[PDB]
Amino acid sequence: EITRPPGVRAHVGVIGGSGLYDPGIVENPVEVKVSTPYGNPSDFIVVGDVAGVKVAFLPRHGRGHRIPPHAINYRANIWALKALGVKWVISVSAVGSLREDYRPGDFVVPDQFIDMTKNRRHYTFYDGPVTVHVSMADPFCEDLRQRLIDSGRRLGYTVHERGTYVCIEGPRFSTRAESRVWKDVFKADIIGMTLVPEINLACEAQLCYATLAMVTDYDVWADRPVTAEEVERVMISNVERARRMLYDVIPKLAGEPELERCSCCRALDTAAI
Amino acid sequence: EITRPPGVRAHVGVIGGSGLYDPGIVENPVEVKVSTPYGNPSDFIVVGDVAGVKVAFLPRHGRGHRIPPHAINYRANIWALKALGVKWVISVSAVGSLREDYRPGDFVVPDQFIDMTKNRRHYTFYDGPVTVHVSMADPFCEDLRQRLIDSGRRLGYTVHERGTYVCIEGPRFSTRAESRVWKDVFKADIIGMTLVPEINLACEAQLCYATLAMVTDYDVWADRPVTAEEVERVMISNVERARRMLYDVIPKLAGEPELERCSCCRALDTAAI
Amino acid sequence: EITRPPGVRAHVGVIGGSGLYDPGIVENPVEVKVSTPYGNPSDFIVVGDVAGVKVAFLPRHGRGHRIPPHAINYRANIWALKALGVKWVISVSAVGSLREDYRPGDFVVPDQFIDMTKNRRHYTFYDGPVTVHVSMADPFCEDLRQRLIDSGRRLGYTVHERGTYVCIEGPRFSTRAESRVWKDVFKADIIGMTLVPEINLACEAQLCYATLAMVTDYDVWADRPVTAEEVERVMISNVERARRMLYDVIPKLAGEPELERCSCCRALDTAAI
Ligand SMILES: Nc1ncnc2[nH]cnc12
Ligand SMILES: Nc1ncnc2[nH]cnc12
Ligand SMILES: Nc1ncnc2[nH]cnc12
Repeated sequence: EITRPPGVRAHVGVIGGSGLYDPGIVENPVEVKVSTPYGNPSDFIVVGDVAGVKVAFLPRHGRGHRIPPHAINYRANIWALKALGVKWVISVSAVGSLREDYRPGDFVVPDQFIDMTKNRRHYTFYDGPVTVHVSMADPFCEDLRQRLIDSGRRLGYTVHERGTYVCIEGPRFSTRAESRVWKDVFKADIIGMTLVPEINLACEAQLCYATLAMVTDYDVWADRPVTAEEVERVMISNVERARRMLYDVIPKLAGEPELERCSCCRALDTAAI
Repeated sequence: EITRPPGVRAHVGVIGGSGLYDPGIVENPVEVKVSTPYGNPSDFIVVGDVAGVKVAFLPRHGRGHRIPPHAINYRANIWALKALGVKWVISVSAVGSLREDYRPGDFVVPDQFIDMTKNRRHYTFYDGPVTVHVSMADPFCEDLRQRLIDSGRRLGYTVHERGTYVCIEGPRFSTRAESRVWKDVFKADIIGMTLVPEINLACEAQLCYATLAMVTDYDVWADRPVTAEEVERVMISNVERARRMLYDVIPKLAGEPELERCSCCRALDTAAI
Repeated sequence: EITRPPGVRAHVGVIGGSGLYDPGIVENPVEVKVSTPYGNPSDFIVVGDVAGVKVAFLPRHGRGHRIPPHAINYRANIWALKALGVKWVISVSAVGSLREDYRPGDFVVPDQFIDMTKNRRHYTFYDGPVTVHVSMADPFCEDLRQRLIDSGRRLGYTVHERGTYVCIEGPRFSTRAESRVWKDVFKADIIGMTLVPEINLACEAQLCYATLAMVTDYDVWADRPVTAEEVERVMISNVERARRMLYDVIPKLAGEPELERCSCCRALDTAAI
């Protein structure tokens, strides 16, 4: 509603690490405060120009990785992006792999998820009196998934074109017994902590949201189990490739998502009672 | 404790949609406010006579479907019914089907459930200093299940006599990956959002509770995934059949549940420490 | 930080029932209040000497079993033990069995767990600005597990040397449909309510924690389902054997845990961002 500075708008939102913003590319960056009914987003939003497209960058963990997955104000974050006018949301996330062929350093563009979170407090924007039940059979925006996959291929990177993400509560990593359940029983492909309720909220806000996941580790299945320092190290080693993909895709998002390939773009038409 | 008007009592409680109350049948309806230690129930309770049996009707979502499943004051709702003296609780619920033979428009009287909720805040009435752990191996009241099945058969409706209900958090519907887990891995039959913690609380209150579920949709498994508007439409089309069953069963509930076919009727004898 | 009386320290913590403290063994017991940033622990901590080793005893449910599993202040409890200087934590817990060969009266020293809790509110000590993700692939302290198994064998008791614990929310016990999932789908061995988030927090605090579980019942799988009164009765019948094991093991804990057999002893080195 109120922004400071006033009158700022953007077309594409990027949620992820602070390292994705590059001041050498983004023209006329401005730090923006956006009012939300839920209080503070994770940090200031940075708005600037990439090849003529206005982009809003939000670090989900805050600058300096100050906010763990369970403590993020997911409602404020998605509200703020929607208030700025964005239509496309690219989420960039680190994930663990549950399969030998999805290797550290590969990208995955997932198509499904399983929510095993417990403690996120709000899974919706709609607490009444209008009851809203969005259909999430196909929860990601296909228009954007396909654009991410094409970019990655054109740049020569490995991009797995499907994947089921199991979202766990954390902040601790899985036990071996849990990981066996995710991999052998649920048949999930990748594991992370931040997708839910971010994706739920993006869908309710009628955004075209997709995830670009970067595999950082093999969970408990290698010689050494995952540690936080390994995730950060691998991520920082490869953020350059994620940046190159982002600066390739964003100019192609000057237009609107195609309704027939955006499951959430008109979610509220059929969802509200 | 305090009611307004004072001195109101009832024998049978019905929890479900507002459309189930029929002013053409119910004699001498009175809207009742019932004090609870947990604040407001979903709405006023309507108490009236059906063929000489006193019935209390509570719309779980409130009149006008104002309260989504995660925001319902389950403790207040079950406390209020217990305070009015009810022994039998018929819950009427819309569910999705995970099996081709449980079709839209069929009734199901489930016998088991799996709780996959996350965000309901209170799963019990007993937070100490008396610790209570009720046994819920057979969580529904068999005496009432059998009466519902008999009514449905006598009226010529399809009533499936068993079923495992998976209760999910919502308000969003399942992904395809989640639905595959419910159906293929957990082997659940029907899916809904409101059973838990309603059933837990009913058991702790020593009520004979059973669910009459109406199948409204096939979840993600048809040509088109479930939407909220489809659920409401199918429900409203068939509420007439649910009403006919209710007005058939209620006169037969003039007596008491049989202890040997009411697993929760003496739950607290063995549950309290 | 502040203790009353001041200057109290201990080396070994025991978490479990009040019946484990034996005033005939423990020399110079003192009831201690320990300040925590999270408010009150379950009860006073009792500190005393067992064969020259200083031991702190905390009843997790409080004296008189006043606090059910979902209402325990897990953060306060583990903070208080850490503030007293303890290095070893022996948790004693009642569990249900999901397998015929783990019989009522047997001990189990589990090696894995699966968290199916929902409502414990805090799963970590670290809410930012330092984000901490501890690795819990092998979540129990092996040094202590092996010492418990050896004690039990030397005293002639049955001690199962492995086991996956599924931790459920409660306070109600499982349905038959849920229990089938735990046993047949997840392949868990034992079931209980109190392990999580106690173990998470112990790991973050760099404690060597292990569970000595006592099987009290077969969940829903016997002729009669588990009840609370059966759990208490079986527990109290066998607490004498648990006491004998504790007074055998504690003198052997005069030293420090071996780092190579203590997965959490240096958890924070690699976990903090
Ligand atoms: N193995 C893993 N589990 C959960 N979240 C992760 N993020 C990165 N790697 C992960
Ligand atoms: N498919 C479905 N999933 C969950 N709750 C429902 N209620 C009605 N249909 C449902
Ligand atoms: N069957 C059971 N389920 C859960 N917690 C328990 N504690 C003891 N027996 C149990």
